[PDB]
Amino acid sequence: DQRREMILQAAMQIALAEGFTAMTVRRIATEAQTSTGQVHHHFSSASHLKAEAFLKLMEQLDEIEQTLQTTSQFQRLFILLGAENIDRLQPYLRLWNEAELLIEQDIEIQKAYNLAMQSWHQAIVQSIECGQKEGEFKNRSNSTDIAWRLIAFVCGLEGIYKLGLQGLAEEDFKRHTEAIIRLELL
Amino acid sequence: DQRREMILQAAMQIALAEGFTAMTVRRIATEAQTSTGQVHHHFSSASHLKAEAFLKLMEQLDEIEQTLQTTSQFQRLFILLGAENIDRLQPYLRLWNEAELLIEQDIEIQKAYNLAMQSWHQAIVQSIECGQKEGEFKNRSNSTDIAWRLIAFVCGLEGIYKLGLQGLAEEDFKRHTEAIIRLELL
Repeated sequence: DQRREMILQAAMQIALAEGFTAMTVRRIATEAQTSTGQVHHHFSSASHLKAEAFLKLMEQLDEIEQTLQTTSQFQRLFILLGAENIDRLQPYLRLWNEAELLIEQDIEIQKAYNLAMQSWHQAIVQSIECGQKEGEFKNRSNSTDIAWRLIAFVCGLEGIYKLGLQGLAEEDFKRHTEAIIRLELL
Repeated sequence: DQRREMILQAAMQIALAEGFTAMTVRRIATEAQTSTGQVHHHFSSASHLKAEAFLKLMEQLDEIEQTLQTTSQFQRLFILLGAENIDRLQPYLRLWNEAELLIEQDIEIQKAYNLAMQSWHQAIVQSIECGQKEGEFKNRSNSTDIAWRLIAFVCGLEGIYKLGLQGLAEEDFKRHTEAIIRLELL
């Protein structure tokens, strides 16, 4: 019960600091000070454990993001869309990018990555609908459409940065994200 | 001279129909009815040949796209951004997506893919600047910024479709692309 949770917490620590490849059952058992037998008893597979820890860390990232103070949903959206660059979150963002590569070769991470994407979309929907209900955002298009378009934009922009194109500055990410938020909602 | 061009044309045929893995020097020599020795004489490496053929096919896609009749840059942008779904272009688009995966393991395709991305960006810039000069598009932001944002959007939207998320319809691609074009330029 709580002992299962402490195994999960050990796995999350390794995930943040060292990534998925380091999260062997042997490693996690040593870090949790338990037996590999009890790790296997509590988790259906090593990949199940990796996916469970990943989802837990993403909810933790959600919690952390919710402690930064905001007075507008405009500010909230910048944080949710990753345009704020909080050094506290960089290991969580490194893990997210790591998980993105594993969805093609790990069935449990594939499902967990999509669950986190759906949660991200819902957090952005809630922010848009709160901003609209509070009179700050306009009602041009429906909130589900805008949320997917915002996610598509920031994911696509990061993808273009990964290419190493000439004459394209990663530093412009915030400026571009602000422009799209403004066009869609202000 | 022309014989080098005929080898290139044979490589392009295989590329369109069967992809990069089929483009061995042996295969291309057979299809061009030449010797492997003359293929190696004209091209520094098999990967050089693959990249050269890929770039040639992308210019061919540009040419094909320019034969569809338009009366507005709004229409032109939909074609350039892939929102029109022309069945003639589906093998070219399959090759583009194929090349995207090879940039991490083939040095020549890596460079050629970025060259094609820069050409795509310039084609979109030219379309925006023509539409602005013709009075059809507004001048909210500069054309280089808008072009990168448009490319980021459509690449990001296709990336999200690849995930197989629930409650997200690939059929909405045109509708979303139109909305972003309208917000940025109309």
